[PDB]
Amino acid sequence: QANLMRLKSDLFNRSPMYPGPTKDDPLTVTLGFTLQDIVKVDSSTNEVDLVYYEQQRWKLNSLMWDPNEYGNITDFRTSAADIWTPDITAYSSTRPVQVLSPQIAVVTHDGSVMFIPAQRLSFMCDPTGVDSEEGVTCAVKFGSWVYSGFEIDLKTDTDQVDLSSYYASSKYEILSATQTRQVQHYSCCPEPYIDVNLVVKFRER
Amino acid sequence: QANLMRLKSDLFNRSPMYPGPTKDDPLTVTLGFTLQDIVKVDSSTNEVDLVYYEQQRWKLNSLMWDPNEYGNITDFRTSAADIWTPDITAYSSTRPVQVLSPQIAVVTHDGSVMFIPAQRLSFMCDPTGVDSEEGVTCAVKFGSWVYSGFEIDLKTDTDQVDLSSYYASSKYEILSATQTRQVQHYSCCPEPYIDVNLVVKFRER
Amino acid sequence: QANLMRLKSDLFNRSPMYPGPTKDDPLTVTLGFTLQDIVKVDSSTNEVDLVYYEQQRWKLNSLMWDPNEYGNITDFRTSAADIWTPDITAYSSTRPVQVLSPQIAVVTHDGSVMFIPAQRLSFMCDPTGVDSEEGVTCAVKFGSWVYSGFEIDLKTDTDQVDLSSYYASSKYEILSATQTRQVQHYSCCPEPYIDVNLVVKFRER
Amino acid sequence: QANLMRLKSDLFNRSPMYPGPTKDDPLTVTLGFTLQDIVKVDSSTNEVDLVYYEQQRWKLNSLMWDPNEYGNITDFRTSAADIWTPDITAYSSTRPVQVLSPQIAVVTHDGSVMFIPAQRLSFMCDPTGVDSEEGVTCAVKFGSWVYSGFEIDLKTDTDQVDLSSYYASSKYEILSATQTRQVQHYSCCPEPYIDVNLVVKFRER
Amino acid sequence: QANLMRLKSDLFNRSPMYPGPTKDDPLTVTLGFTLQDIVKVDSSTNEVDLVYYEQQRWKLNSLMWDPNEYGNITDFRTSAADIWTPDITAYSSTRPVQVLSPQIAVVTHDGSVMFIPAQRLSFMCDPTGVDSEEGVTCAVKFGSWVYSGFEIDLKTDTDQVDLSSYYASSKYEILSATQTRQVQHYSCCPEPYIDVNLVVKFRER
Ligand SMILES: O=C(O[C@H]1C[C@H]2CC[C@@H](C1)N2)c1ccccc1
Ligand SMILES: O=C(O[C@H]1C[C@H]2CC[C@@H](C1)N2)c1ccccc1
Ligand SMILES: O=C(O[C@H]1C[C@H]2CC[C@@H](C1)N2)c1ccccc1
Ligand SMILES: O=C(O[C@H]1C[C@H]2CC[C@@H](C1)N2)c1ccccc1
Ligand SMILES: O=C(O[C@H]1C[C@H]2CC[C@@H](C1)N2)c1ccccc1
Ligand SMILES: [Cl-]
Ligand SMILES: [Cl-]
Ligand SMILES: [Cl-]
Ligand SMILES: [Cl-]
Ligand SMILES: [Cl-]
Ligand SMILES: [Cl-]
Repeated sequence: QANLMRLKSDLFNRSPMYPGPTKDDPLTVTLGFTLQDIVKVDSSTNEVDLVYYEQQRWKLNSLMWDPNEYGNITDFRTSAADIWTPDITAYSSTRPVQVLSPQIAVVTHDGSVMFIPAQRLSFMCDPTGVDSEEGVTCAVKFGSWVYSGFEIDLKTDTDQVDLSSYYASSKYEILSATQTRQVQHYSCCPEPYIDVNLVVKFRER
Repeated sequence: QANLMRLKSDLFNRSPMYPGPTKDDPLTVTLGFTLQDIVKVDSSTNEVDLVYYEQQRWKLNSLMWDPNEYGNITDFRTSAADIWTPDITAYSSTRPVQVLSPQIAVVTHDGSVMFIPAQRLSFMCDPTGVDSEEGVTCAVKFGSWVYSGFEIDLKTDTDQVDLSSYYASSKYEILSATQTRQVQHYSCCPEPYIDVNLVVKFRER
Repeated sequence: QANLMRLKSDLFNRSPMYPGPTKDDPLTVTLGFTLQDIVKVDSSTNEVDLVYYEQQRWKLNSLMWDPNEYGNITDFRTSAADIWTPDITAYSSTRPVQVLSPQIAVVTHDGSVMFIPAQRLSFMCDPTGVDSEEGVTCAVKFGSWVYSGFEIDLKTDTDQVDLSSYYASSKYEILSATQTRQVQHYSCCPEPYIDVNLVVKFRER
Repeated sequence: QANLMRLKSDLFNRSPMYPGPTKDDPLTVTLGFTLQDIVKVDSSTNEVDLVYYEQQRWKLNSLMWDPNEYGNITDFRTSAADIWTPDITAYSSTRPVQVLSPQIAVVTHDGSVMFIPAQRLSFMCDPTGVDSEEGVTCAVKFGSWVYSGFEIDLKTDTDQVDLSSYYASSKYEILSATQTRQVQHYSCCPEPYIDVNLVVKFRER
Repeated sequence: QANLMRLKSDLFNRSPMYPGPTKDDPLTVTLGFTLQDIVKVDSSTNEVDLVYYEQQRWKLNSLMWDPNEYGNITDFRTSAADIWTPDITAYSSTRPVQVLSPQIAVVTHDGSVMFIPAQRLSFMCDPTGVDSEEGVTCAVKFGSWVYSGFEIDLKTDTDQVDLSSYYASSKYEILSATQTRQVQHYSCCPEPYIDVNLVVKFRER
């Protein structure tokens, strides 16, 4: 019990906190989605609501430690306030994201951080033709708001979204769901900005 | 009056706070539900609202004390911010939980903590056939979001939900309410996670 | 001006804060209600909204002072964060209470504290027969959530609710409003709990 | 640039903050109202919503300074957190006030403070006869909740509300708007309380 | 990594924070708008909702640094709390602005700051004749609430609003969108106040 207390004190209280990634010291964030439900569809304003949980995984050299020196400790859970977290944002959002999970992450001895946030997102989607047998398709882009491609890079373990936890008695059934990596070029800035496209094809009843 | 002041100072201000349970030092939480009302039912989005107060108790060796040394003090009330609390979360939730009770807990000399939070939860539930004499059945699982089975375990004193405080003039009548223990395996993670399944069978009038 | 500054410094900054009442050192809280309006009535969910301001006074030996020593100061206003406040809660609520007044209280040299919070409460009430000449009757109980009868007692100066500030052009007119002290017994615990039952008889127009 | 930095440091960081007005050291707050819009009218609950920006100015001897000593500085803008602010509250409110302007005030060398908060208030108002050519009249009171007349007093520069900034294409047209001072006597307390009565006469179309 | 840490410590922790612009030391803030969607239109209350992200850039002599002294660092990302930000406010707003982007800005060695906040604003707009081929026109002014013309001056790089990121399948199509600089004279104050008028002409389908 005392060994875990001194590990946290040596990592956070002793050393100064991480000031984000540089173009000289970049970072790579692994992502992945778990779709749970398509709760609401509004035809009069063209905005659809989703319930899901995202995967936020990365590695830091500052968070590395030897388990033998701290009594065979391999990993530990800590508050999200104690460590740095990436600024992944949904671009086509209409209303601010509602958090449905605690703000805790888990760190491993190799310096790898794991954070899984539960969310309710309202985004821009035209649902014309949801009643037909063919269905309707909608998409949303996720990525850093401030960091470019030279500071933060995104990767996906699989291109298929996990639907094993999707709500059986939902008002809308999923036909296809994919998570694919993209490289954007905005008119504002010459620097490219990497993102992940969440594409969902759904139909009524 | 001075004896209670020095007990709190010796426990919190002197000793460092608990860093959560480890696989070497696990914890067991006792969970219990008191259903008060089924306030709203939405057919167009399949989401139902419940009013209830949950029961959560655990024991810690750090919170133990001798009553004779502190002037025969057996127990005391303290703010939830002063102590560690488990991360019990509802999985099938659609919107964030609303707290309806103060953030206070009561600690005993044996190191046992008692916390009773009042909540209003909106979760995924298809209410097709609530008007019928047979009624409709719905469920929701509660458990830790970050800690696995090796770190946190759950237990229930009884499998029957307390309906002695249920609202008499409610729009819906309860037919059966049960709180049963479960051990889950998710597609994400090899570690098994323990939860409590709340199952309610209700009907109109 | 300097005399009021040193009085607050001697009471709060010098002495440690009150750790709540004990079974050896109990407290008695005086409670009052001033009904202002019955703003909303929902028939589909059986929940009613009230606008009112509650009265709460209690005395503490720690907050006592001599006026002659601090330049004839009899009383002073201070933030609710600087002092201890009772955990009075409404039991039959469906949604969290909305505060409509500042978080300030007034303390007197005898150690008596005065706190008057303005609130908007939505509680459980069946409004069937509000349109009739007879009207409809509803009740809500206010009491401590954590402290038992041996720790906190409740008393009322009068059993008649103050309706002198009730809204004249309201959609609902009051026929009778009473505040009475009652002792509850919960199956959970052997300790009895005290509350104040707010009973209101109202009619449409 | 350095002169403004040392002025703020000498006033706030050096001297202790103002503990509010006393019966020995009173304060007078000048109030004003600029009506912008009557956005919503609810007939089923008798509650009307207004968009406006309130004016409040007071003087403090502690905030006085010599401009020649600090490089000809006459005034400066500062956060509302850095200084004391009066507890002006709307009495007939139904839901909490929404702030629509930044929390900044401007202080002058004579110790005079200027604060202009933009608000959206929902208050008690019966709108029966708004569709009539005569229109409907409603009123709301503003004043201190805790300090009485002997501590804080209120005054108005003019009795006519500023409608020069009122929304032209609004659903409701103003017929008359006045701001008048009052002295209210409460049964609770011996000290009388001062307020300002905002009376508005409006009609539909 | 250590070079970026000592740069932030030398700029913020060592030197006192900027106390805003003076009439002796004024500031010029460049403003821009990127319209994304016209999500909702309410005819019963005359209030329209927009989704967009604002551009704001200014320069400060205090935030200047030599890149060679800190290991060739040209720029860095930092929290909006660490630096001063202008008080740009929408005047015709009906409800508080919702933030849809992280609170981070990017500072360059020349002392130039870049801040891009994503927002959802509800403002006063009469939508009578949106169904017609001609459409309907609406405007909203943006500018400082406390600082005048002598302290803060606003400028625009172009008078044409960026519609390259506007939602294709929106319920309303844009006919014209312009951002123009204005100098307003209010009845309250002899001081002139500068704003940017955002004028949008839109039609249904
Ligand atoms: O930096 C900018 O926008 C940032 C980068 C990318 C593009 C949008 C979002 C936030 N991610 C910017 C700078 C000047 C003008 C417009 C946008
Ligand atoms: O750890 C994860 O999710 C946690 C554990 C369990 C499962 C959901 C909830 C939160 N409780 C995770 C790890 C990789 C991918 C997806 C989820
Ligand atoms: O202590 C408990 O509930 C408290 C005391 C009383 C009864 C409700 C409310 C909060 N006031 C409790 C403890 C275990 C199981 C059930 C209730
Ligand atoms: O102090 C009180 O109410 C305050 C003063 C005035 C009246 C209402 C509002 C708040 N302004 C009080 C004290 C005991 C009993 C009733 C009211
Ligand atoms: O200073 C004032 O209002 C400020 C300046 C401008 C005008 C509105 C908004 C906020 N910007 C004021 C001062 C006395 C009476 C009314 C308004
Ligand atoms: Cl949390
Ligand atoms: Cl609380
Ligand atoms: Cl407050
Ligand atoms: Cl602010
Ligand atoms: Cl943020
Ligand atoms: Cl208009």
